[PDB]
Amino acid sequence: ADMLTRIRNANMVRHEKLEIPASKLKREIAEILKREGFIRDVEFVEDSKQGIIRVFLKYGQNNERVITGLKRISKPGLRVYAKSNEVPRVLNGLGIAIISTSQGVLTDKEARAKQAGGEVLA
Amino acid sequence: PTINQLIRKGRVSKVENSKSPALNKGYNSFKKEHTNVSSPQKRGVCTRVGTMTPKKPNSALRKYARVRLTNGIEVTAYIPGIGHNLQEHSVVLIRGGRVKDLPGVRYHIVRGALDTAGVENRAQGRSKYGTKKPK
RNA sequence: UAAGGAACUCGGCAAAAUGACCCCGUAACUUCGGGAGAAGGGGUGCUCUGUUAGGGUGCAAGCCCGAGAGAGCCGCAGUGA
RNA sequence: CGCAUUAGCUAGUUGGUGAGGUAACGGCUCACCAAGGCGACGAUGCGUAGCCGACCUGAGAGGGUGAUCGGCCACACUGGGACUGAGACACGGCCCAGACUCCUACGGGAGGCAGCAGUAGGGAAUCUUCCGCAAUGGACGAAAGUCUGACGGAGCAACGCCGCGUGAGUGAUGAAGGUUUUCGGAUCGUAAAGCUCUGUUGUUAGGGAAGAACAAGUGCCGUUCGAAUAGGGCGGUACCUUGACGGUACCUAACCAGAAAGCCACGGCUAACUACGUGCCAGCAGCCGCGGUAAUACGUAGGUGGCAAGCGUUGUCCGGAAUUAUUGGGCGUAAAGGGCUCGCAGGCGGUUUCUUAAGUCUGAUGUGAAAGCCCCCGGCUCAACCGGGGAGGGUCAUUGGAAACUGGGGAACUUGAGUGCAGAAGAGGAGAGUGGAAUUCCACGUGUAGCGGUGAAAUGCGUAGAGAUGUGGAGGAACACCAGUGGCGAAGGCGACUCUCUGGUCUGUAACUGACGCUGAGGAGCGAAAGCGUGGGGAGCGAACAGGAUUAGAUACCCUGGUAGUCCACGCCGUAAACGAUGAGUGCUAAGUGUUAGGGGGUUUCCGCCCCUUAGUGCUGCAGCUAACGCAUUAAGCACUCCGCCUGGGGAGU
RNA sequence: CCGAAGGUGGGACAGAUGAUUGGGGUGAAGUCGUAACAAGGUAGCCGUAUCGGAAGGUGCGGCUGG
RNA sequence: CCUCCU
Ligand SMILES: [Mg+2]
Ligand SMILES: [Mg+2]
Ligand SMILES: [Mg+2]
Ligand SMILES: [Mg+2]
Ligand SMILES: [Mg+2]
Ligand SMILES: [Mg+2]
Ligand SMILES: [Mg+2]
Ligand SMILES: [Mg+2]
Ligand SMILES: [Mg+2]
Ligand SMILES: [Mg+2]
Ligand SMILES: [Mg+2]
Ligand SMILES: [Mg+2]
Ligand SMILES: [Mg+2]
Ligand SMILES: [Mg+2]
Ligand SMILES: [Mg+2]
Ligand SMILES: [Mg+2]
Ligand SMILES: [Mg+2]
Ligand SMILES: [Mg+2]
Ligand SMILES: [Mg+2]
Ligand SMILES: [Mg+2]
Ligand SMILES: [Mg+2]
Repeated sequence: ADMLTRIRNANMVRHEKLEIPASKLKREIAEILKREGFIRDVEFVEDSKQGIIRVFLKYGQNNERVITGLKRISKPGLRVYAKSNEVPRVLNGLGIAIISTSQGVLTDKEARAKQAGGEVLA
Repeated sequence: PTINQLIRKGRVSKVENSKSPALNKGYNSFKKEHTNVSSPQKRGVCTRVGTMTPKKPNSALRKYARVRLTNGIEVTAYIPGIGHNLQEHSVVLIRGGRVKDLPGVRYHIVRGALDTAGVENRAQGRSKYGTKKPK
């Protein structure tokens, strides 16, 4: 359940789109990523598997991406739980961390406000 | 190593060894035990005075003492200084420096614990050879 | 048989010592069986509690076997030879 | 805290019931019952250690230390016990025992410097047998006061840290004076030469501290008690009194900047050179390295940047050292993938939904002394220093939320993983039997002088007829051709044929199951060759061994022989460059081309061609990776899980 | 009754020391050969066995890091 | 076959 490597690998070879097995949180990550401007639309099909639809992330609609050099790292099975106070910022801004909360995500202000740091990405 | 592996078996630091082990052991007459005490010098008695050839690429007759310390450990130690400071079987104080040439000589005899000379009329820092400054 | 205790003698030869039962405990070494009763220690009579607990025999009465305890008693010494 | 090269420990042990004891709960003690308790989350044992505030270091994570100063603990010559009490099971008590000191006219007594000083001894090394309770704090007492080596002071010691200095300032002979020499010099050097201005301090005499609050003694007044005006005490209120340091700090004022500069370093790291004397000597050295007759690193002699009465040397700790790597490293060839499986524990685990709320997050409240370091930081002239308000401080309570994620329960799902069904290939394994070729030996026929061997020879075998040739017999071992970066197997491995028994893999189909999965320390198993045990077998080959050569020698290579062994059964051993020098699983990330076993689909009657596709097996090559070589969908790429392993070379796989 | 010290006993563990002995390290110019590095003059190396003054040799199997 | 030390 690592979309990040799927993205990195396709992003490296400047692929137009990629089909990632869908899960609720992998759906909710792709939309966080889409907040910038990736994904145009997907095709929900008759469900046989729970993810056959995939995420269909299409960050390279044109020849070259305006949003290129996508990079992620902080995804270990050893759980890394952030304090609302001590949520990090990727590159001191210019990068986001998908901090899984009971009710919120994203910036440093969206930590002391929202609360549960939980997961931490880059 | 995996995190699980690091938990199961931690990291292990390198054991650093002292360059002067003989000055690290004290002694007790009563218990007849070495004690762990960080000494800067040790008094001893010279069991043998002579000369030894250095290793390549050097040649010399390097004057030294086999010395028996207060802690009961027998060391070899270099008699430093130009001119005959070699001395004979007698009490002496020792120091912690190796003679790179002489293999086994890990200690210097301190000049000034008794009758000494070393290098007389030293240019600067006139305190390394027991050179009493004349007036 | 005083004191001593192998000084005896080729040589502890001879003698002395040890010795039963129950209990504790037991090394090197080993062919893993042993070594082993290793070694070294402790208990041991009699009386009462008491025809004790318990067991054998028997319908019972009774007869027989019988720990382990507790409390005593006596002697220099209780597997008192 | 360390050690598994410490794995079992415990028997009042674990719980019960009762009794007793204790300030007190309690195997705390005992009686009587059971059979527990502890331990791979490390029991038990051994080693080491007082713990903490802090301290040193570091960007921090961390690491080290726990002298001085504050708190908790423990101990008081060694060991045992109680007494007295609110309280020791006693630091200058006792009782008893022990080893030491003292006294004893010998019967018996006395004491414990880990209190201050001091001594001896040990050691590299650590003070005065000092003065005073004036101050602060004790104990006692109503108070005066006494006692106080607590404490305040002073002595000693450059052992630290630091003072504010040891002046400021005017002034170019660049004199004097130095060691060099291209016989000339040049820099110190406005600093001094000649001064001429101020007193941080002190060179000698006069003033003189603060520290002292007082406690009381006394005199008075409101309050509460008071038979009461007694007579005291307690709130405001007078008056009174005392200093070890010490005639010491500090001031004035002369003699007057006089008394107050130092040590170390100068290849490079790191800003800083020449004579002479040595001649691998003498000596030097943190590292690299200097010296053998022209030494910018040695002996001497003259010459210069830091910090400032010291700085050199040795010792210890942290840093540098992303050099044990959590932050923050590795394992194809540098050190490093376990020889390979099966797997217990453990670690890790697809998607949806519901519920839970241990983890996770979050609000609020309590503490985390004082000192120290630090945020604002103030005061004492700033300081080498003292006060307040904060902050940090917790994997910490308690409680109320949130619920995505991790975990738990319930319900689903089919993509993982299995099952069923239908095909496929295979030297996968075990057992029994069987075949042909060749070698060897034996017998026999024919035949006759060599054969064999080498670089060249010789030993061998041959006229007791070898070698060659023909025929037959005996026996053992290995399987030409097929045969191929072909196949199968977890690895080691597996190659004649046949049968018997038996394991796995691949493809297709999705009927069924519905995370049933991955990895896997220890454990168990398998594991080339050699080796070992017992019993067989023994053709060929062939360690050893012998002989012949070769050679200086030849315990080798070459030749001729030849034992174990190689083979079989059973058992053991457990290792190999057991290699892809590349752990397993999963996903993802250009192409091109062979080949092995399948599948589907083209027009076609097939064959055949072409397209697609699964799983192997090769080659080339993108991106990316790499110290480079190279790797590259069979990754050494990009990721996640789990295991194994590495930490300079030797010593030593000892 | 409990009970310190003491006594006796057999074990456990740790250090020191010991005739002698074993390899190891180190040491300007010792002796013997020449094993390795080139096809190192018999490719080398790994495991194992055996033999030999010594490096080493030889067998069997393995590897290419020939 | 070997080729002293710095
Ligand atoms: Mg007699
Ligand atoms: Mg007698
Ligand atoms: Mg006799
Ligand atoms: Mg006699
Ligand atoms: Mg007899
Ligand atoms: Mg201690
Ligand atoms: Mg470090
Ligand atoms: Mg190598
Ligand atoms: Mg290697
Ligand atoms: Mg392997
Ligand atoms: Mg292991
Ligand atoms: Mg074999
Ligand atoms: Mg055999
Ligand atoms: Mg041969
Ligand atoms: Mg191995
Ligand atoms: Mg192999
Ligand atoms: Mg290996
Ligand atoms: Mg496995
Ligand atoms: Mg050679
Ligand atoms: Mg060779
Ligand atoms: Mg041989």
